Amino acid sequence: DVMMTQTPLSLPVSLGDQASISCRSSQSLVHSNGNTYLEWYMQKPGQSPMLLIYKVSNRFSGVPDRFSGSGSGTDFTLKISSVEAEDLGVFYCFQGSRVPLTFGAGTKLELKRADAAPTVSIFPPSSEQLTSGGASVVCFLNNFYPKDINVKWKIDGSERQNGVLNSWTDQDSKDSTYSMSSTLTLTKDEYERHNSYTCEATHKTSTSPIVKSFNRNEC
Amino acid sequence: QVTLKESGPGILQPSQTLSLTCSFSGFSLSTSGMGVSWIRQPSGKGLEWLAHIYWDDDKRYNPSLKSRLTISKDTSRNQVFLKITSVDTTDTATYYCTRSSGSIVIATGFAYWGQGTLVTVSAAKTTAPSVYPLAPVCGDTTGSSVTLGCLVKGYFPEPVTLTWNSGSLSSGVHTFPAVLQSDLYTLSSSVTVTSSTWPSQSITCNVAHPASSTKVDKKIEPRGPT
Repeated sequence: DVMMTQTPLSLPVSLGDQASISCRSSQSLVHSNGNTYLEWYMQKPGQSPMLLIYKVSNRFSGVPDRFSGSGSGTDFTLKISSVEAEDLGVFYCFQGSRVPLTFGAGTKLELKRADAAPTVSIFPPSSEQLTSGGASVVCFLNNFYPKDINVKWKIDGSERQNGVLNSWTDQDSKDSTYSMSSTLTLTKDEYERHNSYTCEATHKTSTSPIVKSFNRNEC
Repeated sequence: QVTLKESGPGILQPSQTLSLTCSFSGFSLSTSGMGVSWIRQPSGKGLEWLAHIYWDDDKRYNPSLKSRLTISKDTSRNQVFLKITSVDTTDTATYYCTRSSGSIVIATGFAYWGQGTLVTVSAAKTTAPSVYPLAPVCGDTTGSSVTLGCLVKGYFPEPVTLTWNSGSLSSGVHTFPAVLQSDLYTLSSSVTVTSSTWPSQSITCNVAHPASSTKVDKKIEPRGPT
């Protein structure tokens, strides 16, 4: 298959900025005829993809002159000369030369804002869940920027990796932040075998980590 | 002017046959240069092209699914079909149908797309959510605002809907996308309210799982020492 690679996979943008995304294919896209079939589609959340640019450099009918495409053979670029809000979403390059037809994995154009530290909240298992045999410890890490964050669970000062389920929101519409939920699921028995529970966040807003911890027995 | 609409069952078990329909308007399938492709997107992930059928009933498939795929047409009825045999878990996706530019040579220019239909393939049985209230640590934090939570664990299928105080507690709320724990789904939600609000007033998490006709209310209540 032809392998479309896009760079970067995420692009933080301020409204008004110029934006450039590259698409490198694994092999030349020139046909038996001289015309190349390299396209750029875009997709907004909850919506279907939309065609933007075709034959490397040609805008689809009704696609603003801010959307510019250029390149040949193996490296391609898409340019947006002044990013507007409606431009935010995911961009895919696409080849229709050889079967199977393939898309790149996408480039998420996202909104830039000032760094923010996450508001971390840790939650012990509910007594209702314990009664049923399970023990979930949940950690909310809310309203942070940039979206790059890392979560570490520690039990009695020892790192725990297994049984951890993470979930991340989409960038918020009003405050441009991101939030994350991280759940550590144990058996009730394992939960009770230990005391100290710590959710640890590492995020560029501080050299020192934000941690929330609780101790099972004494509260 | 040009519209496309996809339809089919939203849930199948592994090994079953998925039969999808693309119903369209604004162009006809029996004119030169017209083509209809099926493309799918797993949640979060990228698009994957599946099959293309031409104005002249010429066809083209993804070789990586070829033995399971059959693209078909009812030009009279404005209907394009796809048949996928032996469904497995990884056939879980939104399936789109789309017509090409409409000029002459067709593997490109997908300008018009349907809405997409969600097909989920699972061997899981319908399961009501377990809903647990998440009270702040059994401690004494003195902050101006307080964060509470609600854990919705072990349900099939999606969706669940989650409100607070019957939708009348709306802001300070982060409700996270479901994640799939072992055939079963789980999600959580947080609220941040003022400390003068809670526990002084009632905050309850409201969870509906339509598919199983369940509604659960779970009042967040201060923890005890045990």
